[PDB]
Amino acid sequence: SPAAVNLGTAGNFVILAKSGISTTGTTHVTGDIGVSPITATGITGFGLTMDSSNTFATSALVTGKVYAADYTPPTPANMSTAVSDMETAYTAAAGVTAPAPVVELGAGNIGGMTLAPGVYKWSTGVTIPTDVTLAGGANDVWIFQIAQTLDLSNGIHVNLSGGAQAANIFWQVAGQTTLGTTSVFNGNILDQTAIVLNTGATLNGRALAQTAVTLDASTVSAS
Repeated sequence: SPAAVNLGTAGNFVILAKSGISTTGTTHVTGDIGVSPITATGITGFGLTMDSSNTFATSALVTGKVYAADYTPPTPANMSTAVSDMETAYTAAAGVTAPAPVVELGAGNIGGMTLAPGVYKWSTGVTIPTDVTLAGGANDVWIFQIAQTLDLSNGIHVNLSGGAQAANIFWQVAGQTTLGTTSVFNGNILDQTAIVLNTGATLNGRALAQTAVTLDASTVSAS
């Protein structure tokens, strides 16, 4: 098994973004969310209410807390550190060289495959047009290194089997990750750009984007 990627304090968020978090429709998030260095005007659709400390906000849509760069200390500093830790984790995940990888598997199409724990690397994008299964134990790790986009097709699932846990799966994606309508994704998405959830998509994991995260009637949870 690979060693788990260190998310640092970005591991305290189920959605972390640099340029925005937007929602429409019947969304349900469990966990904390935040943006930095942008202000909370970049968090749209959530009907935010500040705590009296102004260190966080709450939303009916979020079982947890909402943070932004323009909140009261120590939130700005904490958010800058979470974003730095995300950027550090992205670069580390992209840089893992042991165990030695499986490279260009399926020419990027992992549909129908069962993948053991390991490091998987592509020069292409990755597409999941039929279910993929990640099969392994409670503490087994997967690290996916994707030089282009990641796409989960409508209605498709990233299945976990054998004790595999979403928390121990890491998707490093240089292009956009797009989760199709009514899809179900497992793992942490370290995106250089955007993470997009189309209508009804479910993410079990974390959406850690260096641009934006968009939700459409989506469920996001790390628990």
